[PDB]
Order: sequence, then C-alpha cells, then structure tokens
Amino acid sequence: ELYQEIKKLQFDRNQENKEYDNEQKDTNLKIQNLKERLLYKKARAQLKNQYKE
Amino acid sequence: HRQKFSKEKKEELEKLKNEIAEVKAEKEKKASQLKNELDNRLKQLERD
Repeated sequence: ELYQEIKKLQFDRNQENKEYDNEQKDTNLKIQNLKERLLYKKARAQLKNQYKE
Repeated sequence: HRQKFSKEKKEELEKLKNEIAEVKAEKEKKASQLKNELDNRLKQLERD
C-alpha cells in the first residue's frame, strides 16, 4: 500500500512541477503582454492628444 | 510556489489593466482639455 501511494505521490509531484513551470511562464508572459498593451495604449493616447495640442 | 507566484502575477496583471484603462481615460481627457485650450484661444483671439 505504501509503495503504491508513494508511486502515485511521485507522479503527482512530477505533474504538479510541470504545471508550476507552465503557470509561472504563462503568467509572466501575460504580465509582459499587459505591460506592452499599456505601452501601446499610452502611445496612441499621447500621440492623439499631441495632435490635439 | 503555485499559489504565491500566481497571486503575485494576478495582482500585477490587475495593476496593468487598471493602468491601461486609466491610460485610455488620459487619452480622452487630454483630447478634451486640448480642444478646450484651442477653443479658448480662438475665442479670446476673436474677441481681440
């Protein structure tokens, strides 16, 4: 019983590490993309307002 | 790791979304302010 639960536990550890890396990378990418979208919106806002000026 | 990092990044993303919304708001507010500046200049010069 203990060996079988150990095996399942090891596999759970392996998969969960997979998802940890995946979520970490993905959410960093999303933060970067949100920052870039803020950048572009600031760019359009400021340029259009400059041309209003 | 999952919980800490995910909450960190969710809060950062909310920060970014609020910044973007306020940036669009600034776009439109600058539009209005600059149009008002133009109108005030034109009207004062017209009265002159």
